[PDB]
Amino acid sequence: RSVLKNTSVIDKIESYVKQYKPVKIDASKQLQVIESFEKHAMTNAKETESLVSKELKD
Amino acid sequence: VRYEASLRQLEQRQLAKSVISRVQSELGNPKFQEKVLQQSISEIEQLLSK
Amino acid sequence: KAQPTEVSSILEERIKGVSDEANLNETGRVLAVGDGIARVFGLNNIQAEELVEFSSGVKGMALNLEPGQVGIVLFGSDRLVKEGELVKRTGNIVDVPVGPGLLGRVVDALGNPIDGKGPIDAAGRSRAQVKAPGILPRRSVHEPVQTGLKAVDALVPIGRGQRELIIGDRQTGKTAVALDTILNQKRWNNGSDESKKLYCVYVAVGQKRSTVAQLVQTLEQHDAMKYSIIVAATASEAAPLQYLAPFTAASIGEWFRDNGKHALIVYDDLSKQAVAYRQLSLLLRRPPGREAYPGDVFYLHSRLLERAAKLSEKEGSGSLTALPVIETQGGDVSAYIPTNVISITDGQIFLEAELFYKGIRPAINVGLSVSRVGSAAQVKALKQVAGSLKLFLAQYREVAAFAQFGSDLDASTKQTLVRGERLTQLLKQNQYSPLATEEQVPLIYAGVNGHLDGIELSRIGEFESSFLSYLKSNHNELLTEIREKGELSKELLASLKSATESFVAT
Ligand SMILES: Nc1ncnc2c1ncn2[C@@H]1O[C@H](COP(=O)(O)OP(=O)(O)OP(=O)(O)O)[C@@H](O)[C@H]1O
Repeated sequence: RSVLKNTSVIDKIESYVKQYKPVKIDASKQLQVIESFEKHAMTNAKETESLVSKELKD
Repeated sequence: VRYEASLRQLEQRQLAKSVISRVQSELGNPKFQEKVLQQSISEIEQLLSK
Repeated sequence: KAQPTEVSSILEERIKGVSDEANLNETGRVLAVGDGIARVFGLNNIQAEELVEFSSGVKGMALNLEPGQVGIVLFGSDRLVKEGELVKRTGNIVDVPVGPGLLGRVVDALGNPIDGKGPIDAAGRSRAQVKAPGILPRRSVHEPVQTGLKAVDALVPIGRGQRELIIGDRQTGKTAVALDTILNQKRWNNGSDESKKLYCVYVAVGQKRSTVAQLVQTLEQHDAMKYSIIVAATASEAAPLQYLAPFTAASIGEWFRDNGKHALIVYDDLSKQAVAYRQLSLLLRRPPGREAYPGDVFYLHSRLLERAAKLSEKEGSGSLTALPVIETQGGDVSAYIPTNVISITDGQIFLEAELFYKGIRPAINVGLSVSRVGSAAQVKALKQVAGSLKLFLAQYREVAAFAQFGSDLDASTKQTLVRGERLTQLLKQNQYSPLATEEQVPLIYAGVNGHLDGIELSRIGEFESSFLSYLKSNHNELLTEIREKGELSKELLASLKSATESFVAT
């Protein structure tokens, strides 16, 4: 900022950056749908895991 | 910052053509006469000093 | 505003102060100006190679003295120096401003900056004709100059204080090697240790104005201009400027050499410096030698390149490393000029035109490019995982003309042929992307140990960036190990082999 001797805008866009300093948040919104996908996955997984454990000893 | 450096260059070239204007201002004077006295006293100062 | 007029008025006080002590035990009339050189009567107390100033601003160097008159060569066009003018002598052997304040600036051969960024914050003046350091304050080279190219640090390594030659042909990619090396030194110029920083002085002689303009623009895009020094002697300006400018830049290099720091210099290109020297020796009736370079043109490149080596601990362990560039004529290595730069520098990087015609850029001919004291100063890691690579490319070059017959062969030549083609396509590199040694080790490591052999030949160019991003996202600790240690132990080697075979498997 001390580079520009005729400054006039650096405090303006400085305040513009500090305005948008709470920039924008992300989304860990998935707490309803992702549990459904891991539910189907763990269901099929435990079914297959117990099935092959039975079929090996059979 | 780039535009500031460009504006400094424009100020310097304006004062360069103003230096040309100062050359035109100086060369019409009887400083052409009065300045021979300046060289005279300056040679007095230089050559006496050794 | 008027602030430069303030500064210039202080300089007017200096000029007016200098006018109060101006008594020039020297002045003499210009008898005759001809052949672009001046003969001056008078000046009965001048020195050999003393700087003089004519009455039109064109400076000059007095290079010969005779009983009766003194012969002064010019430093510009002879359009300004008129017959019968006034020749004050400055008082100095030909000197230039040296010191750290030139970093960022673009000067011509006499320290006059032409960037338009004010006067040079000059930490001193130094002679252009400095005697080279003798054989006692020298140490053989033991530190790497990581150029960032793949093939250079694979095959032909550069030590701090090792004068290496970049020889090649016209428009065959000669300047790009030096430019990529300067941009690779950004790895340490941002850092903090002085003894790992490496200042770059690029000395453009004989080139166009606009080429040096684009090169300054390039070194300010990628931010090299906090450590660059451009000495420009562009081909519009007259011949003794080009005869002088690499020497003054070597004085700039010696300033960084004596003061402990390390600095790289690039002469580009000395085949135009010898053009300027044969112009200055064919306008003074000195008779030409072989191919009309005058008989001392070996001595010129000698006394230039010998001001660059590695100082030992007795002088402060500073250094200066030079890359002269030689433009040959059509793949020739046996004209009279390129058989004098080769007989000084410690090796060649022969950028052959035929390989660039096949697009393999940079086009290092491996079987010709060799370095003499490179091997004692490579990074330890590459020397561990490329001790086969020179011999393997020699092996592949053996079967280069044997496979052109199209004859069916055994298994071993097919294996080496596939691995050699993968290595030849592997060493390509785009412009302005030097790879640090921490990333040069795994790519060469994947090349050596046969892991590439299942890949088709066209995927290798994107295999490079894919395997690099695979190591940047996941095995970042291996890259930090190669960065810190600079050496592959057995555990590092096994982890690297696992991390290869992982990404090789898909
Ligand atoms: N790795 C690369 N990527 C892209 N282009 C390249 C690469 N290497 C070289 N070139 C091309 O080579 C051309 C000339 O580069 P360079 O100036 O090094 O050749 P040169 O022989 O040194 O030319 P001159 O001698 O006139 O300086 C450039 O146009 C550039 O596009």
